[PDB]
Amino acid sequence: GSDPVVIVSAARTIIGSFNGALAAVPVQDLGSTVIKEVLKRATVAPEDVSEVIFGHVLAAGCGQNPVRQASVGAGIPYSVPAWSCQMICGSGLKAVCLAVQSIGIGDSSIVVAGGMENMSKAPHLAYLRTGVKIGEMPLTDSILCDGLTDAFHNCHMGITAENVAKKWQVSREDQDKVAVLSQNRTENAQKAGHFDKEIVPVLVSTRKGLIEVKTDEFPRHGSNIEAMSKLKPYFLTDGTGTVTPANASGINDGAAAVVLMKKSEADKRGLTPLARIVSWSQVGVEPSIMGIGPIPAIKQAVTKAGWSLEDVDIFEINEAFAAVSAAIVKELGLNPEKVNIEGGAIALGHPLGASGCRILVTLLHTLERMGRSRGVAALCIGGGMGIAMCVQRE
Amino acid sequence: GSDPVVIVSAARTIIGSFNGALAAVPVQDLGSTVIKEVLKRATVAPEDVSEVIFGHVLAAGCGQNPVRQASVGAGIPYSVPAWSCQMICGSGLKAVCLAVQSIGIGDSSIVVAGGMENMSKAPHLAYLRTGVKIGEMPLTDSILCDGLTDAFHNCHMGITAENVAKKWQVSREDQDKVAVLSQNRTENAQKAGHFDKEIVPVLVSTRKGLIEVKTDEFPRHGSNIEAMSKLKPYFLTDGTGTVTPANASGINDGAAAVVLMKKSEADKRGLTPLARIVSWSQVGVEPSIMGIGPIPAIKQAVTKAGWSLEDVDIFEINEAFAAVSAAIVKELGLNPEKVNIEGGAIALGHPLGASGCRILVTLLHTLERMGRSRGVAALCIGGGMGIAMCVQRE
Amino acid sequence: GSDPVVIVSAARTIIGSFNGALAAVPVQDLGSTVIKEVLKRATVAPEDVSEVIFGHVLAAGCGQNPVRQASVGAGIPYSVPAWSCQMICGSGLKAVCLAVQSIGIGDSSIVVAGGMENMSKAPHLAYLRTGVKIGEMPLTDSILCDGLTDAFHNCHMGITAENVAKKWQVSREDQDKVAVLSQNRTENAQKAGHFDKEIVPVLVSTRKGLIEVKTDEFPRHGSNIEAMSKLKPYFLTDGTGTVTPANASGINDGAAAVVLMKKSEADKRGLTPLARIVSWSQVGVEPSIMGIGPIPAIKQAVTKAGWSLEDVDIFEINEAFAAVSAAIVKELGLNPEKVNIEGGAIALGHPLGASGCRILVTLLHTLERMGRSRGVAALCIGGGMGIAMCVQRE
Amino acid sequence: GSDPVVIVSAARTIIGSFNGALAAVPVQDLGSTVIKEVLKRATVAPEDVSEVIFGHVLAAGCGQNPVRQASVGAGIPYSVPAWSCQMICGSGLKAVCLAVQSIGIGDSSIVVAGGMENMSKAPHLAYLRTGVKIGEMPLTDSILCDGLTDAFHNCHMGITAENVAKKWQVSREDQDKVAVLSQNRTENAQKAGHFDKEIVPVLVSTRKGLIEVKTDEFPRHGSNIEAMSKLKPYFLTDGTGTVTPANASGINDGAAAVVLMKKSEADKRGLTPLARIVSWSQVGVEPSIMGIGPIPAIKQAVTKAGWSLEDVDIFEINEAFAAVSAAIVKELGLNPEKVNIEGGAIALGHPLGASGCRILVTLLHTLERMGRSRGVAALCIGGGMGIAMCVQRE
Ligand SMILES: CC(C)(COP(=O)(O)OP(=O)(O)OC[C@H]1O[C@@H](n2cnc3c(N)ncnc32)[C@H](O)[C@@H]1OP(=O)(O)O)[C@@H](O)C(=O)NCCC(=O)NCCS
Ligand SMILES: CC(C)(COP(=O)(O)OP(=O)(O)OC[C@H]1O[C@@H](n2cnc3c(N)ncnc32)[C@H](O)[C@@H]1OP(=O)(O)O)[C@@H](O)C(=O)NCCC(=O)NCCS
Ligand SMILES: CC(C)(COP(=O)(O)OP(=O)(O)OC[C@H]1O[C@@H](n2cnc3c(N)ncnc32)[C@H](O)[C@@H]1OP(=O)(O)O)[C@@H](O)C(=O)NCCC(=O)NCCS
Ligand SMILES: CC(C)(COP(=O)(O)OP(=O)(O)OC[C@H]1O[C@@H](n2cnc3c(N)ncnc32)[C@H](O)[C@@H]1OP(=O)(O)O)[C@@H](O)C(=O)NCCC(=O)NCCS
Repeated sequence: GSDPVVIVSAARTIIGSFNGALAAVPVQDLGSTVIKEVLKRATVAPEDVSEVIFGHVLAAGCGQNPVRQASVGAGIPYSVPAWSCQMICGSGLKAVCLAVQSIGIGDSSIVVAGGMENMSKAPHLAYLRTGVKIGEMPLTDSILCDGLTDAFHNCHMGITAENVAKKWQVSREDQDKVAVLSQNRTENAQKAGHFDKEIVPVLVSTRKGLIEVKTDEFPRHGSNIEAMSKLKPYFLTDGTGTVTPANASGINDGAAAVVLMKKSEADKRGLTPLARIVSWSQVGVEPSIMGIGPIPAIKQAVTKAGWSLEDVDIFEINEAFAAVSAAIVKELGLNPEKVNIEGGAIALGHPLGASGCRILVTLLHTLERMGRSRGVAALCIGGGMGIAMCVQRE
Repeated sequence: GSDPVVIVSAARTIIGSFNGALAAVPVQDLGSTVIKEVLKRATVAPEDVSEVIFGHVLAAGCGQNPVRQASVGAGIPYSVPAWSCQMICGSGLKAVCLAVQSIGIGDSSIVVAGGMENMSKAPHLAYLRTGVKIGEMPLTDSILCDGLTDAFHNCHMGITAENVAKKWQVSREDQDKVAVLSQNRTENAQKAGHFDKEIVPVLVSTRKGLIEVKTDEFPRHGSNIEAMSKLKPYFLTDGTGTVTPANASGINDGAAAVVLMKKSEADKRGLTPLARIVSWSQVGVEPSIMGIGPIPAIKQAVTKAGWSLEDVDIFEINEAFAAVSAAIVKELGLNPEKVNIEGGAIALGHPLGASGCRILVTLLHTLERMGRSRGVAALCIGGGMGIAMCVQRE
Repeated sequence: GSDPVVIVSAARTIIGSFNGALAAVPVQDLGSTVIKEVLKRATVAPEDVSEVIFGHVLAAGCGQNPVRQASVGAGIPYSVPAWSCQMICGSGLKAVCLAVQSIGIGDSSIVVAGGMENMSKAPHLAYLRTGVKIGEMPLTDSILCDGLTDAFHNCHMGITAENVAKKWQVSREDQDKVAVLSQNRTENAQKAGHFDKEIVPVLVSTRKGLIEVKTDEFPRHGSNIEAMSKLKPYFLTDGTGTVTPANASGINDGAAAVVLMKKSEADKRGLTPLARIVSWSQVGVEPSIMGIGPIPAIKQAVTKAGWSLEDVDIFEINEAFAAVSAAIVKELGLNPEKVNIEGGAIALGHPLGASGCRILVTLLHTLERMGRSRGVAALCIGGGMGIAMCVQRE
Repeated sequence: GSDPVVIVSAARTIIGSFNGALAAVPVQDLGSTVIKEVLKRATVAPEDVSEVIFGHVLAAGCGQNPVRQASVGAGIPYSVPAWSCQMICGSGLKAVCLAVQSIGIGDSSIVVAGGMENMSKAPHLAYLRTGVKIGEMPLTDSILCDGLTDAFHNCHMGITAENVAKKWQVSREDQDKVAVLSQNRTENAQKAGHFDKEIVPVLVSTRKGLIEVKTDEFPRHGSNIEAMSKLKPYFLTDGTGTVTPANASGINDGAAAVVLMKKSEADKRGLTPLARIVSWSQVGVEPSIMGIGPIPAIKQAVTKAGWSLEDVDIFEINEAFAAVSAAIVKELGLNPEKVNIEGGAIALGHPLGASGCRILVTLLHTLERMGRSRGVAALCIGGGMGIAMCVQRE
């Protein structure tokens, strides 16, 4: 307001498949890759960064404060504080919102915010300190334990998606249609080169030598409803299920970042931003239907912006599950041709801590490419939250 | 400033010994205990909380977003967002600073901030997804991997303490003197009932039934230099070492929380706060000497407050290691009778994510009890950071 | 027959409680202790041993061929072959029977046979070579998996004991009476010094220095039916159960050995044996009632010896469970004052691979002490086998 | 002698590659496959078996007495005892020798002996009962710990092979020549159908349905010295090494069995045996050079038979390593055209507990096919043993 926070640069790694192209890359190196790149793009020297704030969910085995490792590994000096936030799938967007606060209140001048996740490298967990006299002990999967199981109902996120499918009357067929659309949109965007600008290559050391990875790995080209219709429901297997691996997001690896500063600071520095941040919201809802978090979050953020829903040109609403995506669109009455137009996480994947920033990166570049003005990024969050941000092209 | 953020209530659990009195209590239940209690103390209804922000470091195996579990378990409704921050040992104080920002900028009205850690429940970690054809695989200790090993130099925090002992010329004898002083101060504070007000009991289900735990477990009463002088250095064993288990903080379990709002909101509600928050700082330093983080952090925060160091009545500077505590005091020229006067983490323990809020809780209650005005809380942070806050009794 | 196999010396370690006095002693060192000792007792030089044959059940993590480690560690030269047999609880007696065959057929002149088990050191097991994409994996307890669970019915040995209790009509009260009797007999034998001769001390390296362990650890002195009557059934918990920890054998650590040669060789060497081996048997029965294996085994061995059951002066029948012990006695019509007169495994413990030789050692020394002539040793075996041996004092 | 023990039938599974074609088949099912088949081949009813004796080394996680599981799973009644022997790589031949003793002394009439191993299914091991306060714990590979590491020198079997290569002056080039010869011989034998008779197919349940596996998986067709010459030494990496994966046996899965009875019993039953057993030996040597065990074992067995080495038509000497094979041949002065003429374990693989019987099976069928008379089977054994058997075609 008058001197709003603006986003000057925005980049992401490709999103790797589970146990795929980025699996050997430590999360902090994904982070360093995007941090160094957005600073390069913005022509901001690393010593001028006030702080680094990253979302990161599955941090077991990553060492002490992996965000600080990422910062230093990007060339940011030890003098610059760096820290993480966790708000499950909202984390990478929450990082951006935190930067908005720190800049807006006058504590920070330039913030690199983002998110990062290497789910392939998430470990299994054993509790060994008591010592089991006699009997089996579990090696628990941290992805399931800490990432994907609701704490209140002890059910997978996909069961919450089934809850939303039932309550919002999103059929199996509806879900597969949304999934095929997401796949086809991503394939089209890829062929057209729409992600070239946002992607920064990742260097991977291989037996055959160092290679660059610069194409998203998760999309299933030639996706079709006939093939999707044949799959069995994965999460709910009692004959009433609807969610399958083809209409759900994946488990994936990736990172994304943005450079933020006040408009006045961008002006001082001769930088034209991608967009100004208009508003943001965080909300709470019931855990059993966490997927609908974006409904109140978007409504609140749009209201705070002084907008109507019709004023929004482009939405990125994270595609946790087709059932959930469809419910949000249906309830809000959104035009599908304005929502996830480059495809979403069904096709692209969902590295938990990264996605909230990844979708913002894609949004900003879509607004830019299409010469549209107003955008919204929003995500649901396990345990019953939502987060949303309104941006306007500058 | 004019309408500053104020702290209305401040409470903590006891600090449990490693594999001790709180070992069976999930971290989120420690969190719920303090959250519910500070709201009770402040006479603030849980539905009036804007958000909950907690520090938490070792989150493996704790389930989806343990801070949200803690919030809901305290009686805060699902409508209230709850999330975590990680900045290693600074996390619990960072949570408070984040609340200052959210309130100060106008996003939140009332925040419950704090920190929590159950180190006893930290798991061991195994990477199982590739699958080892042939050979040994480690079960890595998450406390060592993620909590206590510097990422840049692959050394324990205690080696960084040895680095500081050498550079700031803090002898073995100096360190044991500081440690005995800390022990004796805590024992005196305990006997005098100085922690009664701040402590909230924890309920623990036992075979013999439910019991309340309301005394700190870690202090070693009757500590003396003769006994401490006999121990061997633990971290550096080549004959030049100085840090032992008796002059280092412990591995421990606990939680702490505070209720924050604007002065105007406290006034509206007829609440007299414990203190107003004057300033805070976060800084970066070299990882090899991370222990000295508080030197620049305190200097910056005190300067921001418009104070001189002599104006500060009481300091809580987390006692990660006696070597580090002594170095900070020596460099800054502080009066030991103004620093950690109820004892510190050598005696009381150091649950990573909780300590930054725990020391603030103890500080506020010391200012209150002694009728003193100005306080500073500060911590070092692994990877080379410092964080500090200035408060003034209201 | 004419030139029978004879046993010249017989010794055992104490039996350690689970995670108790012998828990830090590798199984092969228990073996070495008894092997070296029976050779000393027999005045047979280690280079004169033909081969070493030991029972051993739970060999995971013990290294390559632990019996060879035990042999060499006892001072037997590398020129002497050493190997193991596994027949679950029968293993230590089977080793002796194998020695009878090798000597009797003329392949070996002098054999050290025995059994050994360190159950405390049995590891947990994880299958890691495929690599689990996503999901929990068990750390399986090798004692349960490989030692104590029937392969055919996937039930604990204690469920087979319940099967026998039901079919042979051995009540809870009957079982506790047998258990108290076993405890009291062992306590009496201990007080009277009856085990002094057979026991060889084990050296254990301790922080406080090296100590000798020379008392059995498992007995519960002052055992009584009032206390036993209060315990709940452990294995079968649906209200029809009868087997509890107080009327079942333990999980334990120990080793035992014997030196065998032909009578003519003992005569040549001027050695008076403890006894001659008269006969032995191995049999199969239904796995669900494996505990009754000794009924056919004893009958067959006694028949092979040309004896009647009344001719047998002393029986050692391993006390896997009181239910099983009682069933054998009842079916065969044995005099309880001739069966397990020094107590049995309820009081003394049951290191799987050792027990078959341990009971033989105790039998031989009881015959000797009491100046009685004919003895039988017998055990049940998981999966439905029995093994028995008839001996006669020489 | 006069009424010798004879072998009536002899069969084996294919040998599967590590984590290959048999990896999903429990070891006991491999055992059942061969046991049922040799009884079928011999036209001996399962109820007429006296006992079953199998070699088996890596038994962790296989359940209670896997040999009894194999026996029952083959259709042998519960009345028939079944048990295992362990003498590392000698185990499967030791089982046969034990059967010779039991039959020869008159205890058993018909024995099914053999060996079995599923190395793919060998677990990793963790010691969890004490409980590690703080620090890493290993998941130890049972194959390395229990199978392949010498207990006396803490070195791999391949280091013992390097010891033998040095002492017996077997160069890298010598070793690769032996390895190529083994590969080529096996490839020739395969093409010619020489293993068709001995192999019994294994049924494997697959997603695509049940399939039969009937070809050995490990051979490397088209093996050549140019390719082998390029590989680096695997075990000894200081520049003096010679043993590589191409001149060493593999880690593998398989089982083998034989049916034994007296000649008089075969005559009674109208069965023509494959061969009579003439003699056998077991010996001990130094662990550092365990590979040379067969030298004294073969010499002793041949002497016991009343033979000269020139009288032996065909040798199977297990190819643990080319270095070791070559040393034995060189020292004994054997004709290579009489040794391992169908190839050996370099090409075929080495399932530890199975190999001692597997080579006997192959030997018997080679004698039969070629119409030759006298054979020797021999193996080295970790920890410094050797075992050998002389057979003569009947
Ligand atoms: C569902 C999940 C476990 C993946 O399961 P998986 O068994 O590895 O799934 P795969 O990728 O192997 O796919 C399974 C099948 O679906 C098929 N499939 C997936 N996408 C398809 C597509 N677009 N078209 C056709 N078939 C497809 C695969 O080909 C495979 O078929 P197959 O069995 O014949 O080989 C994982 O993606 C998941 O948990 N997603 C949700 C993550 C989550 O909850 N995030 C938080 C959101 S709040
Ligand atoms: C050092 C550490 C590993 C504990 O080690 P430990 O071996 O469990 O230490 P213990 O509590 O068993 O104490 C070890 C010995 O010191 C003795 N000791 C400890 N405190 C003592 C005291 N005040 N007076 C006398 N002796 C004391 C104990 O009695 C014990 O003696 P013992 O060997 O005779 O039994 C752990 O406390 C630690 O790592 N602390 C640092 C945590 C950290 O780095 N936090 C982050 C900071 S940046
Ligand atoms: C049963 C078993 C699991 C031990 O269980 P556990 O829970 O460790 O048993 P404990 O030794 O702790 O004893 C449990 C209780 O019984 C009590 N108890 C045991 N022996 C007793 C005795 N003689 N008098 C009174 N109480 C006794 C203990 O005091 C303990 O009481 P508590 O709960 O108040 O502390 C184990 O001994 C076992 O599995 N045995 C069978 C082994 C086997 O099957 N071998 C193969 C045979 S075929
Ligand atoms: C050596 C051992 C660890 C296998 O190691 P590994 O790394 O899995 O070996 P691989 O089968 O992957 O072969 C390694 C390389 O050798 C090559 N190689 C193996 N056999 C070859 C052949 N006949 N011709 C050409 N190359 C060959 C493989 O192609 C592979 O080449 P690559 O690196 O380019 O892919 C294992 O076989 C072993 O330990 N053997 C000994 C077992 C033992 O000691 N038994 C007890 C005896 S006392």
